[PDB]
Amino acid sequence: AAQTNAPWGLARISSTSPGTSTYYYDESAGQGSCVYVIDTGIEASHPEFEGRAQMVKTYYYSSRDGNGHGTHCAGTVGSRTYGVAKKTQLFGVKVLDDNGSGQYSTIIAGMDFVASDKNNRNCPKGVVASLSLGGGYSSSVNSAAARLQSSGVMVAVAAGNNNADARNYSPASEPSVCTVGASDRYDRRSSFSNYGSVLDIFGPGTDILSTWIGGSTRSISGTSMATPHVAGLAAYLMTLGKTTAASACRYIADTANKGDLSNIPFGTVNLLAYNNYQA
Ligand SMILES: [Ca+2]
Repeated sequence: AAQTNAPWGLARISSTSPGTSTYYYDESAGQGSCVYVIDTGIEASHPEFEGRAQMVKTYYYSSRDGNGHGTHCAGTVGSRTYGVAKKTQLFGVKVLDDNGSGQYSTIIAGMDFVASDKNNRNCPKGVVASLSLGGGYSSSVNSAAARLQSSGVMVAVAAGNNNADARNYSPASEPSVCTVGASDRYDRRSSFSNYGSVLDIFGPGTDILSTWIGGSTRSISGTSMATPHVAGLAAYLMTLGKTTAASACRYIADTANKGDLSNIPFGTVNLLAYNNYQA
């Protein structure tokens, strides 16, 4: 399948070269997979989700996304226009309040929730969790992310936006999950992206168009935006049978575009997520 005049990041993930504008993907499009977006919520009524999104848990007085961040991330995973995996099922877990903040204890509870809740959902092709959040190092937060991965969920986490080594942030620093840095449309490391040995992969993260609350769209930047590209890619590849939740991060790294990014510090991987789709 071909989607013309796609957002640059979608086009990038299906190309060996920067500077193209068509997204190419197998029409299976993540059907039969599920992606949990653990964030500020999802505006499930947005036309772009087509009835494929639902809120399953909140820790606050409402499950609505009063911020926009979670809706944007969900859109990059699985919206019809802006998403990588256009037929996946999206499940929202609201661990962050409408200011984008949350206690680590609530975030941990939300991860353990997903590890159980997947047993209540029909996801025959596999389960992914996208965590566009983080803070300072916490062994408890890292352990929760490790448990979620161990349970059979592909966990993708943002590296963070401090232009620093991600070893000092959680859950970015957990080795067993897939830690995602950000690039721009010219194949440069995004200026804010964290780096370091714990990064596994880069994805598009500067000036990413996606869904927003109030039935709208907007372009924003962050490792938060790169993460859902990788989560959606994992769902897509799992649907195709090419990998499994346990191995998907490794498979994505193995099949990535190698050596194409600039201003990657010595010792950080130079790997850009790529779907390897040949029309
Ligand atoms: Ca890792």
